[PDB]
Amino acid sequence: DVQLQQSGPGLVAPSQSLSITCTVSGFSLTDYGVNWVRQSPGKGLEWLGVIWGDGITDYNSALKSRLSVTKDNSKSQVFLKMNSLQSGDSARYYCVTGLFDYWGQGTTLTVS
Amino acid sequence: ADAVVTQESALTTSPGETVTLTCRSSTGAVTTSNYASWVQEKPDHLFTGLIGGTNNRAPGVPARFSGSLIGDKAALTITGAQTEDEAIYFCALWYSNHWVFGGGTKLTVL
Amino acid sequence: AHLENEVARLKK
Repeated sequence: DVQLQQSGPGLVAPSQSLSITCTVSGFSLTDYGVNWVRQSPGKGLEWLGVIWGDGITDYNSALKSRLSVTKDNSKSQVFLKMNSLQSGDSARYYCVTGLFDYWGQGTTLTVS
Repeated sequence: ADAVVTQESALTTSPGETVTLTCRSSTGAVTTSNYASWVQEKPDHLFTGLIGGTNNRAPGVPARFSGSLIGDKAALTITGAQTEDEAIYFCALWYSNHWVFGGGTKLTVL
Repeated sequence: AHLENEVARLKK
């Protein structure tokens, strides 16, 4: 069994940003990648990005400029930062495994 | 820009019956390189992964859940549904450097 | 590939 725990201040306030930390258990960040996803009320899910074991990162082509995904392999952590937030960013943010098999409890973000 | 992933809006079944959820890609036939994956959303935004990479069950997932590719589309099949299987099903395809989620299929188990 | 690697993981 593997677990993913989300934390971090998150924040709020417009013009500023969101910051989330995802701690994994059951496997090392050196071997496999972690995804980030969000779902806004009434709307579907949308992939934000993934950070592979070797450090390479892939982003959502339309949000690329406003987000950063980094990780500390030794502390088994992955960080998500999204900036220049707007009302439309309000949603629930989740960190997930390589093929979306395991999920984190999610974090709710109310912007503005 | 990128592709559109399409799923049926609603589907209905009953205990013991069999049902098939599909996933279409706007770029053409779905393939093994799209690494089709399926996740189940239950009330309370409870997410669980079911199938990953076309036909692999995410450990701990009931064997009644299967996946494969049929006629240009990805498919999730529940052989012998149960009442708890009532939820929204999301499909996700991979396009070389990113994932695209389908709109979801609400499944009703009368 | 990264995916073929996640696949290897799911199969165990």
